[PDB]
Amino acid sequence: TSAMQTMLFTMLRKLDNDALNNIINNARDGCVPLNIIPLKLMVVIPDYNTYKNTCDGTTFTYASALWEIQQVVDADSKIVQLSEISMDNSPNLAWPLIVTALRA
Amino acid sequence: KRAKVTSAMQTMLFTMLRKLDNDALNNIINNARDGCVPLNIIPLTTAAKLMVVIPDYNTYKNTCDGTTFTYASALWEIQQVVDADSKIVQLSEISMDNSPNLAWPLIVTALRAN
Amino acid sequence: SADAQSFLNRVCGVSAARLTPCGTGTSTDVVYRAFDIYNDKVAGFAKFLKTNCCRFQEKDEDDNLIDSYFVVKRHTFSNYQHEETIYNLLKDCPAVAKHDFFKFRIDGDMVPHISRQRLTKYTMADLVYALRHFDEGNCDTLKEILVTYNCCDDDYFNKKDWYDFVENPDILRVYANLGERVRQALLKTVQFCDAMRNAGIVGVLTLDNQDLNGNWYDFGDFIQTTPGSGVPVVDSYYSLLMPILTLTRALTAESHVDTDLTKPYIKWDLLKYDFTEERLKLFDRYFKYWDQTYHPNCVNCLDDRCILHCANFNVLFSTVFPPTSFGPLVRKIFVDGVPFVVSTGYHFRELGVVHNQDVNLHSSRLSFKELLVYAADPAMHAASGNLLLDKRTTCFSVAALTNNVAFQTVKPGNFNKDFYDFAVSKGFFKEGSSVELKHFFFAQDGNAAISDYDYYRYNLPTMCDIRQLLFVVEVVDKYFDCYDGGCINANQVIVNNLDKSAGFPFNKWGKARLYYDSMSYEDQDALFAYTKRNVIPTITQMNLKYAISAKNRARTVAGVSICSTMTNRQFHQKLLKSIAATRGATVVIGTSKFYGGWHNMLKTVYSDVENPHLMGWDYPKCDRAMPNMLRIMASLVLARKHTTCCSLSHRFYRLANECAQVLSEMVMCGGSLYVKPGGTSSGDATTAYANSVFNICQAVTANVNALLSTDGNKIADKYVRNLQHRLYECLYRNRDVDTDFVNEFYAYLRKHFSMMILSDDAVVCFNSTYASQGLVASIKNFKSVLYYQNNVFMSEAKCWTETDLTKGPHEFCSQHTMLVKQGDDYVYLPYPDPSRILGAGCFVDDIVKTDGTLMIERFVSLAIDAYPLTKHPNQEYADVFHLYLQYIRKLHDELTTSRYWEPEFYEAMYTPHT
Amino acid sequence: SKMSDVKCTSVVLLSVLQQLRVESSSKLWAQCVQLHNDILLAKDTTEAFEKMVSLLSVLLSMQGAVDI
RNA sequence: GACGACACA
RNA sequence: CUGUGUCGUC
Ligand SMILES: [Zn+2]
Ligand SMILES: [Zn+2]
Repeated sequence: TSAMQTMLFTMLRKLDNDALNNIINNARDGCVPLNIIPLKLMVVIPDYNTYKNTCDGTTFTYASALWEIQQVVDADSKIVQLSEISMDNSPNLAWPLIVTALRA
Repeated sequence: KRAKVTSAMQTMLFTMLRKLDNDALNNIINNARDGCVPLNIIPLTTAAKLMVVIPDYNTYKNTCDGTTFTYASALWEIQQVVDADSKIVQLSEISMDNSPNLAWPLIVTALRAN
Repeated sequence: SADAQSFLNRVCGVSAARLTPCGTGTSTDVVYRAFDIYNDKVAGFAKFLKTNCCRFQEKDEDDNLIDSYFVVKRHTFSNYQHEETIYNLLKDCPAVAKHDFFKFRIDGDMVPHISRQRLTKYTMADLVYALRHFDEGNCDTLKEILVTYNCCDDDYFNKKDWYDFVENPDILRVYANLGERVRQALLKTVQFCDAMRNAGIVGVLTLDNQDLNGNWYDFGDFIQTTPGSGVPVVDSYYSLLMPILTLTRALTAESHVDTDLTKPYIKWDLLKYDFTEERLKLFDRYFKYWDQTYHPNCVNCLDDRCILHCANFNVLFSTVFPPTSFGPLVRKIFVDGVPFVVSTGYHFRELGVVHNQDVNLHSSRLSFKELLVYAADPAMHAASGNLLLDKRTTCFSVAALTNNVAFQTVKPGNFNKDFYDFAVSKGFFKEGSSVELKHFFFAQDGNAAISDYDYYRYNLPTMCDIRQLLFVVEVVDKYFDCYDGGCINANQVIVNNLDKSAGFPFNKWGKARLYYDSMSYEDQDALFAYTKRNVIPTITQMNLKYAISAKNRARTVAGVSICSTMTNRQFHQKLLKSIAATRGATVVIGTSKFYGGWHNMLKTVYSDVENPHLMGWDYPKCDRAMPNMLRIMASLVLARKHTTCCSLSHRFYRLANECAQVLSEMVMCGGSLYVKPGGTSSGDATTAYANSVFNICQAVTANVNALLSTDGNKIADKYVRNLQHRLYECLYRNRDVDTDFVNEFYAYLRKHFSMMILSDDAVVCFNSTYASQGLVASIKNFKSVLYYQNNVFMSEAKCWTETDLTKGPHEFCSQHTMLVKQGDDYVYLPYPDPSRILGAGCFVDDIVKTDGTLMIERFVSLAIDAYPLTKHPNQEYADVFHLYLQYIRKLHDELTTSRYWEPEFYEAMYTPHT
Repeated sequence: SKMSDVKCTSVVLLSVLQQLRVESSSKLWAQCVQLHNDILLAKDTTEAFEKMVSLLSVLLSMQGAVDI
C-alpha cells in the first residue's frame, strides 16, 4: 500500500523536472487541479496567502506553461472579478475558489 | 466428489428449466415439421427480456430511441437503462450535448410487449 | 494508312464502325497476359507473353473509350475451320462472344485471321491471376479491374494501405462489388456447359477463354461427335475460379426474392434448418456439371477427400441461408414427462446437417455422461437467457446469460525492484546506450476483451481451390508419414497440468481434475464411443491474458470445455506425442534449444541444400484469420492415422465433433454467448500441431504456385519442366491419388526446400539459384498465397531473407543466432533480445513474486537463455549477462556444481550432453 | 537516461492509480491507461514529461495521499 | 512421477 | 488456456 507511494515519491524526487515539482508543490500547499490537465483547467486555492505568488491577471503560471483565467468561481457561486482580491474583504467567503483557465 | 457435482449439474438444469418450460416455447416447437428447430431462434423468439449493449450515442439514436423499439419483430418497452458503471441513467440524461459526460457503453433492458 | 482503315471497316462487319486503332494494324501482341495453358511441353497457370493478339477497341458515345475489345488474331485455316465447326453448334447460348470468323489478306496476299466481338479489355484469367499472385507494388491490372467496373475510384489507391485486410477492411466491399459479375459468369458457364451437352461437344473449358462480361471464346480445343452426348471437361475452370467466389461473394444475390439485387432479402422461415433441397438447387444452378457427386449433407460422403469436396462447396453454399439457422438444433426431449430442450442434431456451415443417433425421448433419469453432454450444450443456456443485441461487435450475438454484461481490466505490471537500482548503478540505462528497456507489461481498460474478440471480424468465409487442396493434402500427409497414430483408450492417455480451467459452465464447480477424477475409465470410453456417433457442441470461455509484449495490444486466450478436451486427447495423444518425440523431421516440435539442440536443428535445416539462402515469415493474425477449410484440412490430416481403429462414419462424427467444439462453437466473451466465425481456439488440445499442418500447407501451396506460375519455356533444367507438367496434371487431372508423383514432389521439396516448422514460426533453407529462377517459392510467393488463401497481407518488414550462412537465422522463435567458437568447434548459439531480457528481469507479473524469499530461480532462468550475449562482439551485450551474474551473486549473498555465482553453468547448457 | 526512469515511474504511477480503486470508472480509467500506454510507447523526453504530469494531476485530483 | 518457476509457439 | 524445453524437493 504505502510502499508503492513511497517508491513513487522517491523516484519522482529523482527525475527532477520543472513542471513535475511545480505540480507537487502546488498540491502540497493546497492547489489541487479539479480535473485532468488537458493538452480548460480548474484549480482550487484553499487560501490567499499562497496565491499572490502564482497568478496575476490574465497570466497564470502552472504546468510550466501559461494559463489564462476566463471566470472565477467562489464557494457561494458568484463571479469574483479578479480585482476583488484585497487585504480587507478577504474573510467574507469560504477560501476554495475555482479558477477556470485556458491555454495559449 | 461425485454426488456434489452431479447434484450441481442437475439442479442447474432443473433451475434454468423453470424459465424454460413456458408455453411460448411449446408453441414454437408445436409448429416445426419434426419437433426440431435451430437454437439461434429460441431466445430470439421466446426470451421475455432484451439486453442491448450500446457503445456511444450514434448507435443509441438509431437502436433504442424513444421508449418502444422493435428488435426481433416485436415491441419492446424500455426499463432500467444503465451505463458501464452499473449506474442507472434516466432517459433524459441521454442527450447529444451530455453524451460526452456519461460512460460510453450502456446496457438498455427491455421487456417483451404483448 | 488506307490498309489500316480497310482493316477497321473489315473487322467491323456488323458491330459499330467506331473502333480505335489500339496498337497498330499489325498484331499489337500486348505483353504479359496471364494464360492457363497445358500441352505436352508447357503446363501451369502462368503469365506468358502473348504474341498473336491485336486488342482493338471500340469507343462509346461522346468519343469516350469503353470496356470492350475485339481481339483480332492471325489464326490459321485449320484451327479456324475447327472453331467455326464448334461455334455453329453453340451460336445459340448466351455465353458465346460472337467470334465473327472471316477472311482478308494481311500480308499483301492470302492470309486468314479472326476478329472477336465485345469480350472485354481484361480477362477472367487476369482477374483470378491478379487476385492470387498479389504484389503490393506491381498490381497494375488490379487497380483497373476495380476501377473500370464502377467498384471504386482511382483516388482510393493513393490512400496508402488500400490493399490490406486487417487494416482498411473496406477493400472487402470494393471487391464484393464484383459479385454480380462473377455470378453472371457462373450462370453463363452453366448455360454453356448444358448447351454443349445438349448439342454434343466434348472438350475442355479454361479460364482465359472467358471474359469479365461473361462471354466465352477460343473454341478450338474442342472436338465434334454425335450431337447430344458431348461432355465438357470443366474441372480447371471451376477449380481455379473457386478461391474468388468467396472473395467477391458471387452468391450475394440468392438471398433475394427473384435473385436480383433490388428486391428485399428473403423473409426466410425461422423454423427451417434443412436447406438440403435449396442446396441441391444451388448446385444444379451454378455447378450443374461439376463432374463429381456432391452430397448436400456431408454424412453421405465416401472418404476424407469427398469430405473436403462437399465441405468446400458448402462453405460457399451456406453464405446464403440465414445465420439464424446454423449452430445446434434442438428438440423437446422429455425427462420424467418434463420438456428438456437439448441438441438432437447440428447444422454446420460446411459439413451440412448432421443428426445424432443415441437420442431418445422419455428417459427415466440421467447418468454422468448424459448430464455432461446435456449441461455442455449451448441449448439449455441460450434457451433461457435474455436475448442480446451487442452493438460493440459484429459477431452474431445469441443470449446474455446473466442480467448485466461484465467488463474486466488489465492491471499494469510491477516495476523497479532492486534489479533496476543495480542496473542503473552498473553503468547501464545511461544516455543513449546500445540497449534500452523496451519490453513492458502494458495495461488495458474494461472495454478490451470484447474489442479484442472482435478481431474475429477478419475471419471470412473462404472457398479454397479444391483440386489443388486435394493434392496439397497428400503432400502434407507425406510430410507426416514417420509418425504413428490412432485412437487410444482411457488408461493410455497422459494429462499434464491437471489443474487448469475446465471451461464454461464446468468452471463453476472445479478444475479439470474434478471431472477427470469423478469419471471412471469405462464412463470416459463410453462418452468417447457416444461422441464417435453423436455431435456435441460446447462453450469456450474467452478471457484476457497477462504477459509482457513490445506492443500495447491485448492477448485473449480461450479455454475450451472439459468434455471436448477429454475426448480430443484420447483421439490425438498418440500422434501428438509421436510428433513431439521425434527429431530430424520437418515439423520440429518437442526439440530442445539446449545441449546442442539449436546447432543440430540448424545443421538439419542446412542438410544438403546446394546454394542456400535462408528465409522466414509470419502470418498476421494467424489464429484470427485461418480459414475454416484449412482448419478442416488440418483436422483431416491429423485424423488420417486412424485406419484400423474407426470406420468412416465414426471418423466423420469425430471431425464434426471437433468442428462444433473448437472451430465454430459458442464463445462466452464476458457474460453472453457469441457465434465464433472460425479460427483456432487457443485452448485447443491440438492447436500447436494444426498450426504446423497449416504451415506446411501454406508452404507447399507457395511452392506449387511458384512452380506452376513460372514460365515453363524458361526453365533451363530438363527435369523440372517434366515435374511441373506432372504437377499440373496431378492437380487438375487424374482425380485419383498418384503416389508416384506425390513421392517425387515431396523428394524435390526436401532436396530444395528444407523447412523447419515449429507452430506458426518457420525458417527455410532454399536453393537460392532455384528461388531466383522461379523453381521454388519466395516471400513474393508467400505474400500472394496468404492474400488469396488466409485473407491477410504479409508485410515484407517482418520477413527476413539472409544472404549468408555463417550468421544464422535472423530470428527463429524470437531468438537470434550467432556462430560461436567452442574450442575449435564452431557451433551456433541462440541468443535473445537484450531489451526483452532486461525487461523480464526488471519487471514481474504481479507483486507476490518479488525476488525476496527463494525466487533467485527466476533470475537464473534468464541467464540460462541470455548466456550467448557474453560472446557477442558488442561489449554491452556481454555486459548484460555479466550484470545479470553479478546481481545474481549479490542476491545469493543477501539470501546467504549448481552454484549460480560462477559462469560454469550457462557454458554447459550449450555444449552437447557428451 | 531520462526515458527509462520516466517509463518506469509512469508504470508505478498507473499501479498506484489502480491501487486506489480508480478502476471503478470508464472515462477516468480509459484516459489513465491511454496516458500510460502513450508514455511507454514514447521515445521523446518531453511528451513523456507532459503525460507524466497529467497522470500526477489525476493522482492529486483525489485525496488519497498529499504530504506523507 | 507430484508441486513451483522461467522461456517459446 | 493448449502444449513444448529448462531449473528447484521427496
Ligand atoms: Zn462427398
Ligand atoms: Zn480413430
